[PDB]
Amino acid sequence: FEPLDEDWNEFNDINKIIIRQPIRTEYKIAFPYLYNNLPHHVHLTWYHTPNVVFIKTEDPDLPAFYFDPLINPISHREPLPDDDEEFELPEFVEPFLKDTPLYTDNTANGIALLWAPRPFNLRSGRTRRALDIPLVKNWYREHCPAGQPVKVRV
Amino acid sequence: YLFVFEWDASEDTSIDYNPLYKERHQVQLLGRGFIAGIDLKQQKREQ
Amino acid sequence: YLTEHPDPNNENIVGYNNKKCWPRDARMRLMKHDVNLGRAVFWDIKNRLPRSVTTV
Amino acid sequence: QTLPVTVYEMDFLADLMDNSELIRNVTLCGHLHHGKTCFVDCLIEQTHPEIRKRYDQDLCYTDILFTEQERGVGIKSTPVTVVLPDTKGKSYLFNIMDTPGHVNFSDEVTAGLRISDGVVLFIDAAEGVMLNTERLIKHAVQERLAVTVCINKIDRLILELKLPPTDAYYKLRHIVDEVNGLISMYSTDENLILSPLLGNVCFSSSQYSICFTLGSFAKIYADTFGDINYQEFAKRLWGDIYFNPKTRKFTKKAPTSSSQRSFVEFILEPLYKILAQVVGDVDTSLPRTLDELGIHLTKEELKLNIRPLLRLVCKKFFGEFTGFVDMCVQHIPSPKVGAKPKIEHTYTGGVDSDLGEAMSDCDPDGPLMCHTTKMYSTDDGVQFHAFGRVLSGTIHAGQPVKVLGENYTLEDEEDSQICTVGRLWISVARYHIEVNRVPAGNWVLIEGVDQPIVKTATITEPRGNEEAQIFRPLKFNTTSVIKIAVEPVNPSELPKMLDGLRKVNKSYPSLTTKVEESGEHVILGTGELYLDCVMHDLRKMYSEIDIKVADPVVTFCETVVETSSLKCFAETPNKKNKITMIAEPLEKGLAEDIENEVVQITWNRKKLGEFFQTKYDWDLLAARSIWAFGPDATGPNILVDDTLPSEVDKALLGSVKDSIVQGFQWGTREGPLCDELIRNVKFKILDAVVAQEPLHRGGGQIIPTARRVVYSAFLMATPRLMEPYYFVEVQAPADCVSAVYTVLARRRGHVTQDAPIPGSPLYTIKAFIPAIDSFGFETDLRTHTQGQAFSLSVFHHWQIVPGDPLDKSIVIRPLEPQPAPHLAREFMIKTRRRKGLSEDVSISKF
Amino acid sequence: IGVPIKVLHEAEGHIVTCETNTGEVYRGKLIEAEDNMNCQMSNITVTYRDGRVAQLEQVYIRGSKIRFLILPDMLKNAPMLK
Ligand SMILES: Nc1nc2c(ncn2[C@@H]2O[C@H](COP(=O)(O)OP(=O)(O)OP(=O)(O)O)[C@@H](O)[C@H]2O)c(=O)[nH]1
Ligand SMILES: [Mg+2]
Repeated sequence: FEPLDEDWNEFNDINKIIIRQPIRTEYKIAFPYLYNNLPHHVHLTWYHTPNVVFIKTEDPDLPAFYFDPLINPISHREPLPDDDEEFELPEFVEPFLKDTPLYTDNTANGIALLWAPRPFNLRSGRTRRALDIPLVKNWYREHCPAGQPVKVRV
Repeated sequence: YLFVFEWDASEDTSIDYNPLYKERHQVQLLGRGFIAGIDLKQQKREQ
Repeated sequence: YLTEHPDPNNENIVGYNNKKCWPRDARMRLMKHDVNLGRAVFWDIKNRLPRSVTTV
Repeated sequence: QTLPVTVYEMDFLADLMDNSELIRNVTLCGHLHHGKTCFVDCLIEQTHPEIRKRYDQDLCYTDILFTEQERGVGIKSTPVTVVLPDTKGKSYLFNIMDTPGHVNFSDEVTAGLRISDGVVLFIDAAEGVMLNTERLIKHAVQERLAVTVCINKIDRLILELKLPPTDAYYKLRHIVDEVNGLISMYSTDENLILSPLLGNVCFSSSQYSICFTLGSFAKIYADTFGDINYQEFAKRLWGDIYFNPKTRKFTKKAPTSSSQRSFVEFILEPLYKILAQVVGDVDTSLPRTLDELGIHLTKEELKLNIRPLLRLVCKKFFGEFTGFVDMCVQHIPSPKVGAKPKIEHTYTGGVDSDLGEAMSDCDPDGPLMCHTTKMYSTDDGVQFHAFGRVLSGTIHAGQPVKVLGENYTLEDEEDSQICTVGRLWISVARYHIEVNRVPAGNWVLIEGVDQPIVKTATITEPRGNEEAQIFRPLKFNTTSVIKIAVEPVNPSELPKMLDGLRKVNKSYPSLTTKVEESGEHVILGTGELYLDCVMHDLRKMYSEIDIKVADPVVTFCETVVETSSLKCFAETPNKKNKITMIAEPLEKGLAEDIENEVVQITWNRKKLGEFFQTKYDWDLLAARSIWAFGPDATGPNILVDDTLPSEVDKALLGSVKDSIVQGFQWGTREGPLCDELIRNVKFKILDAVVAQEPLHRGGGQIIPTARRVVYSAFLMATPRLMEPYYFVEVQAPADCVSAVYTVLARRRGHVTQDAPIPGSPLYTIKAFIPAIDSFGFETDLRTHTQGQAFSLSVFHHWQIVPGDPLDKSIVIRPLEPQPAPHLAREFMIKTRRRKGLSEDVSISKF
Repeated sequence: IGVPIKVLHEAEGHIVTCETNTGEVYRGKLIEAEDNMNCQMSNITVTYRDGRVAQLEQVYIRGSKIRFLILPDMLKNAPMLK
């Protein structure tokens, strides 16, 4: 972008400054008030989002809830009362929803659509006129791929 | 501490002589995620 | 100099004429002793001239 | 006054404060972003009908700052006062403090644990135990509070990992076992075993409003089917216990090979089936599932998206959050019962005094004793409000009060003032309820006492209460090492900044502002984001001017390695009395035993000496002759006597040592290298010629003399410098770990531990780094690893800088990163140049 | 369950005074109460029919013999009664 000459003081003495690692521009951008003189119209960015650990399913014949071995194995090894004080439930007591199965055919697809981009994570909405839907916006919005020429980066 | 229809090469950014930033070490995302549009067999070859 | 004209906040740094055509390692470095000495020199020269006769 | 619509009357909350048994003072804490403020949002939605979450955004009802909204992280600990019902239906009054989970704001937790009795630790079920959780378990045990653990984000075990049920049970059991291990490491109490059978561990998911213990879900069974003792049924839903459908019993042996555990069979799999039928089968089999569970919805409610519909189904199913209330009542004491260890721990002068016995009963009338720790700003920033708890008596609006500071003693009576209480509030997050009286046991917001308060204060009565002493200051969990220098842009606007510099010193507990001898204004901090918030709040709220900030540097310290070659003797300028010393370094690990209060002065010379002669194998002539440690509060520098009684009369020596200890305490700070403090040294007095006349034994002769003796003994025994080292934990995917090893290779660091997280595809990297190299480290990782790896860093220890700080033969080229032998000389010369000393110091200077 | 039992559990921890069928008045802090009126109370001032005042520190009253209880006055703003 186009832009929107300092004397030697007691304050900017380079004999007082320890030069160990070079300070860059992204240090000024991530922390706008620590390393910046005259920080006029900066905006405070988002800090951090927790790591979404969603793992994609490649085989439809596998069950929807499965120990996918990208997950690391858990290492294996309390006031438990005795069996003599016999607690007995009434006969009509059941666990909840025992007739329904644990997973169906639409379970893994329903979980995979929960982490879909807009509007594929939705199930209802309004229509949009066809010239207001960019199809290229993510592609130049993400980053530049490696090995591209100069003019494509520009 | 102290007309031209093309774009010129002097307008370029990311000309930085850093070992961390030239090789930015892109992600592959658990061997499951894919970069969109670039060919999937070619992405499985360059992993 | 600091007897008649004290400086509690070191304000004689702001307003010091300095050569901008040279780089910063080339032009005058504004250390506090040197700025106070220059203010003292110019005041001692200014005291010798009556302002009704001539003025610096 | 105007107030939002609340499910209970405010006169009920006004009348409920007068009973000190029905109150709980609870601090919620945990690691960064493990679901604290969202659980507080769920509690506010439970207590308020007109406050609801947006469909796309988090509420953050207790995040009221603009920085807390723009950054997305918690900054300041915020209180709230609510009334909640338990399982059986009894109303309780909760004072809940939301503390920020970031490590650099750990000082915001220490100010929160001074005025509370119980700790609720939130732990992510996906990530498990992290750095700040491990630090807060230690900080909650060492402050002597009861600890309960709530496991948040169990839906990530459902919708993200897609994990089998008994493996998720194994994950939860591993998390609880790690909590029990971290408790048993620090606690001496063997009765602190955490288990869900005791009602001590609660399970929760904050995003979809899920919260249950064993007892609440057993109460759900008792409300669904009936005729079930739910308190007995909840005693057998954890561990290796099995439901046998033949005899209808709970047996520890396997009925079949495919028999699941009772926690999987009764609790966890119905949760999986509810989430599965809501998410995957909303169109086909959801009305049958909702008709079986007994939940009816509107047709307009059935057209919502997946996440608000799942939150609505879990909210209509589980209902009110009674298990959290049951846990915080069963395992956290009332302020009447739990007052005695609080007075024993925090009140100076002991519990055995007259005022300690009066505060030990939480008497709502009598001596008014209050302890204020937090200072809040207004919307205008021109005045502050004090915030604390009422230990004894009832505080009133308009009453004259006596504010006592941290420098107050009964001998001095200097740090005290008489002020007038303007208003009194009880604090909710986004509004404040004004009252005219607050009894004992509650929290209180006081207007009109903010002028003598710096960090903490004690509120007493003006007339009577003559033996009132102050409470202890806040003992923080870390030490701020980052130095930054500030100046104003216009030098004429210097008294404006000096206004704001003493205002941000009030709202920030661990902030340290000072003025150097060269005129530089130095602020101490613990990290980058901390001083970023310091600069934001400072400028935008207290300065409205432009402020120049210098390059950040870390705080250095001084030490020795060898024993001095020659005895160091010096006389007073009265030329009658001489002091001679040899300086030596301490053994490995004793400094930390001083710092962590294992070794203590004030002891009556027996157990003290037996510790030295038992563990570190000190002689009896050496253990019985130690006198003092550090500058000020017990710094790890030690005064030792070696004067034999055959040559030096100890009855005359015992009169001058009251001046020697002042000499040492004032000489062990601002040492001769670069005016800093000492680390890991002992100071051994060998010869002493003591004056006979009392006028030659003045302190003005001998205290700068002993200062010069200290300085000579330090300069002769090969002096070195020490720098702070940070502990770093890196959370990264399976391939970015090598990139982390690549990045840490250039900042003089080393990786100590690389451990796979059980139950998660992420790894943990535990390493050490120099704090002077840790500027921009997080940005380097989050740029080189595409933002995937995340890292947090805390202060850990001190180590010796390589190089000679006295080698004048080394020439230093400016503006260049110097290699390893040049480091100590560069650091020492540049700190002397910055602080304003001479360009060198000599061996024969003192 | 009914409304007065929720009010009885609401008054736990406070000082109530109960009169039973034997004409004896027991005043003190209510510790525990159940669905039925079995009341565990502590620090009890005891008034008999003739007028003797006693100090009994732990009392457990069966709910069958109770005429009535007397509750604190600030329960009119309790949520179940509104
Ligand atoms: N999956 C899931 N995410 C959650 C849950 N609870 C909170 N989160 C999300 O995690 C992120 C952080 O939640 P916060 O409550 O802001 O985290 P925090 O603990 O307040 O962080 P601090 O500011 O350190 O207190 C937000 O996006 C939340 O929506 C939960 O139960 N499940
Ligand atoms: Mg938070």
